[PDB]
Amino acid sequence: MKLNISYPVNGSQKTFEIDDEHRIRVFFDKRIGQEVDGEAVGDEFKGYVFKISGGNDKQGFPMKQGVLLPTRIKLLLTERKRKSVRGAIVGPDLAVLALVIVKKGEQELEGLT
RNA sequence: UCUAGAGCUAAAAUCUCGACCCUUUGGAAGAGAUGUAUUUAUUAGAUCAAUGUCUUCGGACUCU
Repeated sequence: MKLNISYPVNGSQKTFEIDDEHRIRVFFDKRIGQEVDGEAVGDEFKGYVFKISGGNDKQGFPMKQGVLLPTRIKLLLTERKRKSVRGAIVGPDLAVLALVIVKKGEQELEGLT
């Protein structure tokens, strides 16, 4: 999946296509708000600290903050209707995984920092 | 007309009382007294004048 990475200290943001399953496996069953080191994910991510922020799945249904259940469910959403809601928890059926940098480590990213 | 995360833009015045002073347009010291809505309970929401009448011509009487 893709990592929509933003760096708000400079304000810039950039997506990275990640196809290797060893890289994505660190993010599995992790939740929005949790602190994630991508140094296991990648050697260029050495010392980085990431927080999961949001994203979508392969059908557009977003992860909503702290609902539960990493499958998809249907909720009474805001004069209130019902739509389908993909859960808060990262699974392999995510098309993307948007996150945010918390602590910076050693190496640099040209289009990001 | 689906969505994600990021950085921005106390004082008041009026009411009554008036010590008084002053004769004219009269004028005043100080003595006090007063929230709006809402809610329940409590509170308020016999007489006088004569023209009647009597009289002793001074006045008395409210029976009509």
